[PDB]
Amino acid sequence: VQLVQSGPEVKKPGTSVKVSCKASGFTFTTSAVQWVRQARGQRLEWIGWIVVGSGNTNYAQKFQERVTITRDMSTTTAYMELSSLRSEDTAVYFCAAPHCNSTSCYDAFDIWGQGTMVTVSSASTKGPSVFPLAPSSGTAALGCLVKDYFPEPVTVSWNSGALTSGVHTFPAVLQSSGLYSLSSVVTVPSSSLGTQTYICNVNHKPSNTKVDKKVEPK
Amino acid sequence: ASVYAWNRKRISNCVADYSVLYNSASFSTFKCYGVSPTKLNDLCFTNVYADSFVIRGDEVRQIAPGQTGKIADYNYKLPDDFTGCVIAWNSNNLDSKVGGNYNYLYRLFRKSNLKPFERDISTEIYQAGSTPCNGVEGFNCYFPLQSYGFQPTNGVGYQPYRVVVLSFELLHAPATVCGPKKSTNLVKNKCVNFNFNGLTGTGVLTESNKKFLPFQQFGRDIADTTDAVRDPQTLEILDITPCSFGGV
Amino acid sequence: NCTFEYVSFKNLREFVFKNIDGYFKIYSKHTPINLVRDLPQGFSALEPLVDLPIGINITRFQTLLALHYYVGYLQPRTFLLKYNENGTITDAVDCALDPLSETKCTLKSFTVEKGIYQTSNFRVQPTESIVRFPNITNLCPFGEVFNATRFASVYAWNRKRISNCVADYSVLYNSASFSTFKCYGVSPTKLNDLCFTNVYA
Amino acid sequence: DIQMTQSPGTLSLSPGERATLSCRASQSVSSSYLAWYQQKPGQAPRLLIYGASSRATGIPDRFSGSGSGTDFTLTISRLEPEDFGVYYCQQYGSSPWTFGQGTKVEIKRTVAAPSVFIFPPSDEQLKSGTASVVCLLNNFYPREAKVQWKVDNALQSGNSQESVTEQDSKDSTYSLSSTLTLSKADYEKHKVYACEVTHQGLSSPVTKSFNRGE
Ligand SMILES: *[C@@H]1O[C@H](CO[C@@H]2O[C@@H](C)[C@@H](O)[C@@H](O)[C@@H]2O)[C@@H](O[C@@H]2O[C@H](CO)[C@@H](O)[C@H](O)[C@H]2NC(C)=O)[C@H](O)[C@H]1NC(C)=O
Ligand SMILES: *[C@@H]1O[C@H](CO)[C@@H](O[C@@H]2O[C@H](CO)[C@@H](O)[C@H](O)[C@H]2NC(C)=O)[C@H](O)[C@H]1NC(C)=O
Ligand SMILES: *[C@@H]1O[C@H](CO)[C@@H](O)[C@H](O)[C@H]1NC(C)=O
Ligand SMILES: *[C@@H]1O[C@H](CO)[C@@H](O)[C@H](O)[C@H]1NC(C)=O
Ligand SMILES: *[C@@H]1O[C@H](CO)[C@@H](O)[C@H](O)[C@H]1NC(C)=O
Repeated sequence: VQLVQSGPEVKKPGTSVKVSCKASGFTFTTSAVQWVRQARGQRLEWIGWIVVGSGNTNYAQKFQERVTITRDMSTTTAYMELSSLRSEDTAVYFCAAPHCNSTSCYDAFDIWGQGTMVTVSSASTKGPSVFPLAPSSGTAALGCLVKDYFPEPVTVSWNSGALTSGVHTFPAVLQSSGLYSLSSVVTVPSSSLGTQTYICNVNHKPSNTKVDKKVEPK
Repeated sequence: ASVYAWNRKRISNCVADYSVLYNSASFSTFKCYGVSPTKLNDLCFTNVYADSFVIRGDEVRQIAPGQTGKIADYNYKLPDDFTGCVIAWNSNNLDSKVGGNYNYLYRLFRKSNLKPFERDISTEIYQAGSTPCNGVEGFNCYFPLQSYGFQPTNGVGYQPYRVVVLSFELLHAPATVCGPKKSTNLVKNKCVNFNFNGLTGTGVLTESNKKFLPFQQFGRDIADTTDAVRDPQTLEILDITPCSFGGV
Repeated sequence: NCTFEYVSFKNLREFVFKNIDGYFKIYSKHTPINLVRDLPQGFSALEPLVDLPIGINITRFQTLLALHYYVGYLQPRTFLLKYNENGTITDAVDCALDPLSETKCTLKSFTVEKGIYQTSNFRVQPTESIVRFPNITNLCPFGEVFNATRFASVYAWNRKRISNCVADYSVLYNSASFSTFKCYGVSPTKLNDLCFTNVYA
Repeated sequence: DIQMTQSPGTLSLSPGERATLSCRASQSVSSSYLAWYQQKPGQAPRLLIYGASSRATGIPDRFSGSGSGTDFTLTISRLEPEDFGVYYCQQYGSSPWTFGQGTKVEIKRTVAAPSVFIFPPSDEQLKSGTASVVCLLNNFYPREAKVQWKVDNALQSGNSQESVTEQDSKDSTYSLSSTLTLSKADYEKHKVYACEVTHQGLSSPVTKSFNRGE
């Protein structure tokens, strides 16, 4: 009993996005599908629901103007069209449905989709600049600064995954320039600074950027 | 009428020529079961019931014995031993409206399948969950009927189609709805080739003392062959004795 | 919302009400009797009178009394009916009433001669069904096989192996997108029950 | 609309304790139309409780639910490490089916002071005409922490941004990263760059600085 959603979306402001949500396992024809959005680090925002059999829709006040929920029982898939996109719409969208057999349904939304991230701003695709945060001259701290990239996210690893202990990769912040900044740090003993090379591996899939930057103790 | 409220029109004391209907390209579908559509003006029909409703083209395949689907299961069920005809034609120019028609509905939910020739027009809110609906729609509480929304621009698979299902009870009781075939005089005590209400044979028709009941039309022998008939014009019982025979 | 309208102790009035394929069939027989205590014993055949094509789901009923009777239930029984020289039913045997009735039905007679007769076969019925399938509910690649972006030429026809996945050929048979759906050796309807070992597309 | 409020904002509890979460509705709602869901960061919501008092399929029996009308309670008898996430309550009786703001159940701990480290902007970034000074607060509890930037003893405001990680799964501490962003000109106009950290575990604000060049 599965619920699969669309892939990541990156659209310009003023456009439209159509998120898909396909059901499996249960009988789609007699269930209902709700849509919920969640901005990065925010709560859950109910958008609306639809009855699969009838197609009747109910939307929230804040989404009555730019969201339209539809369904297609032939391809057992429900869709959500979001017109006139803006930066406020950059969020992760989930679809939920009760699983049902040929005659009865579940009494809640127990099946959920994996989520579809939609990014939307005046920003352009750009690879990240990785700068080293050198440790000061018993334990020392060093790291990498993944600055000025778009869109989210980037992934950072240490020693190609070998170094994990003491690693803190912070969540990125959205600068007023429209680009993101992220810091990833690691604490190591002061003795190992001269006999252990530290290399951060920053990968940004939306820009196909792979930067391996070595941090040096000055 | 809507398919969930399919209309039934009995017929009586009339004669019809289904050859101008079989020869008509207007009817997109003309399929008969248990009786050939060609040989129809012979057998003087007995019972007749003309059901009528409207569906969409994709559902026309459901109007057949032993079929499943929204219409067959929840709207109109035909028995496996159905003996009759199914006629359907495209009614896009009449029953389709720009923007969608709201007059033709179909039952969308039902807890059990319909029995053959069952008609359900109840508008009770279908309870899909365990919580009982109290007449108000909501989660697991949906309206049972849905509109087709027929439009002239729809695909021919989604265009409206008017379906008429004629059901019969051929040669099993006195026949009322007959066909357009002229009768002849009846000759008694002579070998004749007889045809009584579509039942054919060869034999001598003689007088009898068998008191048939008002509802009984034919008699049968041990071998299940026809023994006697009631003359459809004069309510007398005549025995049918095969034209006297014997070995030579 | 009427769909049909029709207008036409000393007396025993028996009726039978049954629903066959949506047709409500009413049979009855009226006869003089002289008995108050209980139903008179005897045999009398009921002629048909009414057949209403109502199509109504009937599950309960009630009687109507005039203010200033016996109710039984029908079963799908087999009966042997004796037709006399006048075409009147004079007796009947309920083939499931008792072993003697079973014998009478077996030999199509009302008089069973002394002896031993083989009349039926006792078979223990089932009590529950057992449905077994390998527990592996995985989606098939039907989506990328039917809705693929580009197909191959007929001379270079492509073959896709399908395994380790449950599939529902009912959403394909119910699709008007397919201009042709014809199956050989297996009915297209009864497809969901079948369990297959090698599928090629 | 019906407003759903959840409490507490942060539930700091030790693994093995009994957790208790509250859900308040702005008006009386049917008990048969309230649900509880669990969502972990980067994951989809997972249904825990429905009908206010009906455990879902696969949910352990340590999760329980009670309440009626406007107030409802989610009780975890013994808190397990796999239960530390975000919890939501949703009413689905009257449209719109509004959600709560969420409740984070974190692993509690003893007060731990942050280890403070300062990082000057790299020469490679300085070649781009922009300087970024980073201040790291390592392994502290509780999450609440205050960072102030001082450039030649001048307190900065409106030119810095902060970021806090989720509570660590091993030592139950948080980490904070504050970035001061200046132009190359403004970076070269001053010499001493320092970040002052105020936290519950520190008896007094700790200041970490560096001299531009040295
Ligand atoms: C369809 O399911 C209902 C209810 O089953 C529940 O909900 C399902 C979605 C699934 O999660 C099941 O595990 C749940 O138990 C069935 O209705 C039940 O039928 C049994 C039969 O005796 C009865 O004892 C229960 O009380 C019924 N419960 C409810 C809520 O109605 C129904 O039988 C199923 N039908 C088919 C065709 O599978
Ligand atoms: C006619 O009505 C009866 C009474 O409701 C229906 O029988 C019920 O069917 C449901 C499932 O659809 C069962 O859960 C009930 O237990 C049944 N009740 C009884 C008393 O049998 C019957 O299904 C209806 N006929 C049709 C064709 O649906
Ligand atoms: C009669 O049927 C119509 C639909 O065909 C329905 O709208 C109406 O309410 C029905 N009348 C009653 C008394 O149920
Ligand atoms: C058949 O009807 C005739 C008519 O009078 C009657 O004499 C005869 O007895 C009847 N036969 C039987 C078996 O009742
Ligand atoms: C293919 O996808 C389209 C939409 O992208 C859908 O309309 C169509 O029905 C699909 N066909 C099949 C066979 O899945």
